[PDB]
This record gives sequence, structure tokens and C-alpha cells, in this order.
Amino acid sequence: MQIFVKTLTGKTITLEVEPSDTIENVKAKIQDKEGIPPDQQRLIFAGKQLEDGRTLSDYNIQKESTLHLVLRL
Amino acid sequence: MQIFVKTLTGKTITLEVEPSDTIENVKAKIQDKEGIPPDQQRLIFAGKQLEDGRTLSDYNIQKESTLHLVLRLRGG
Amino acid sequence: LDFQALEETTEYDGGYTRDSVLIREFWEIVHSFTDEQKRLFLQFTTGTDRAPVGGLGKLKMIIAKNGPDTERLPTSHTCFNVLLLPEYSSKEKLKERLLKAITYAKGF
Repeated sequence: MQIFVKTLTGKTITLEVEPSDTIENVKAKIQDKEGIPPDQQRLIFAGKQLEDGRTLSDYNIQKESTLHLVLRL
Repeated sequence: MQIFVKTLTGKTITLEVEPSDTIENVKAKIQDKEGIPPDQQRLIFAGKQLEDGRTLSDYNIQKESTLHLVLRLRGG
Repeated sequence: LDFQALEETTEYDGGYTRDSVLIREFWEIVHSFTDEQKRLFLQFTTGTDRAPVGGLGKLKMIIAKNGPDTERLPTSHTCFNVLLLPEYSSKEKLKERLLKAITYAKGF
């Protein structure tokens, strides 16, 4: 499935993920395309901060869902 | 005695209570003034959630003490 | 914030249809919201004020009937963009309860 990740700057990163992917994987993929280390990333969906040990399905993240990237430091 | 219940809007609900008043009675007074049912209320004083079955005295809530009302609605 | 894309893709549950008097009163209230009231409603029902990629129509919001008339406030589940709306007796009552809910609520 495809998902979007919008930053504070307004830029949107488009990711291809599977629903079984964990949030560590998504942060690593964001690192791969943009260089941001996973410990500088903070991912939000549905107002909740998303935990690394969880999967995208646990947060009901579906195709073309958009997460929010805040930089965590 | 008077106590104040601050909402996230900044609005202050002023309640007339007794120190022997239960937390249930306080939720009932808030319900009468705002319509919010007691099970949709959570009352905070000194960082503690106020539990039914206890009195304002048990929490040492005094005249013009300020409580905080947060509503249990958007549980997502 | 296109609340008309949001209305176009909104589903309804628990007996609500697009013809329910309550739902038409609802959209009359929502389309007339201030921009801040709009951001508050979206924060309340979806967990965020910023619209997704693709627009508010991507939310596929669901408005589900939360039982008969009551003073109980509307509730929500943001992991599904679901808004539980009791069948209120009036429109101003619906507006009053809905506005109190999105203004007083924070947390899960």
C-alpha cells in the first residue's frame, strides 16, 4: 500500500509500505529517502504519537493514509 | 464554600460545595451547570484524578481551591 | 479545508442517512463554523487539524447514531474518524453539545 508523510515544512514524502510494517521500519525508510535519523523523527497518526514496536495496522493506517512528521529532539 | 472548576476553554465553573461533599455530588453539580454526565467528566486536583466514594475533605480541597475538568469524549 | 469534500465522502451508521433531519442540521452547523471551529472539530474527530494529502474527502468520515435524545455529549474515535452523534431533539441543542464537546475534550 501507499502512504504519505507530511512534514512541518509542508513537504510530503510518499512511501510504499505494507500494513504489517512496524514503525521502526517506516522511520528507517524515511531515513533512507531524506537522511533524517530515526531518533530525530516523531510520527503522528490520528493525534497519537506512534510507537516503534507497533505496526501500521495497529493504528488503522490504510492505503493513502497520511502521517505527520515532527522532528524529535 | 466556593470551589472553581477550570475548563480547557479557560472558562471557570464556580460550585457551592461542602467539605463533606462526595466527588459524586461534585460531578452532579457540574452536570446541573453544564449538562455533562458524570461518566464523561474527569476531575483533576493537584495532579490527582478525583475518585468517587471520597469527600472533598479527603483530598484537602479548601475554599477557592481550583480543580480542572477534562472531558472523556474522544477516546480514539 | 474543504468541508464539502468531507461531506461528499462521509458515511453514516446506526440509522443515519444523508436525509436524516439531524444530519442536515449537522452539516448546516459544520459548514457555518468559523475556521477555528473547523480546526477544532477536525482535531476532535480525526485527531488533527491539518487536512491529509488528497484533502478532507480522504477522511471518509463516519457519523454514527449514538442512540436517542440525551444531554450526553458526542464522542469520537480518531483511528477511524468516527463521530458518535446522539439523535438530539433540536439543531441548536446539537450545535451546543457538539461545540462544547470539541472545545472541552482533549485526550483519549
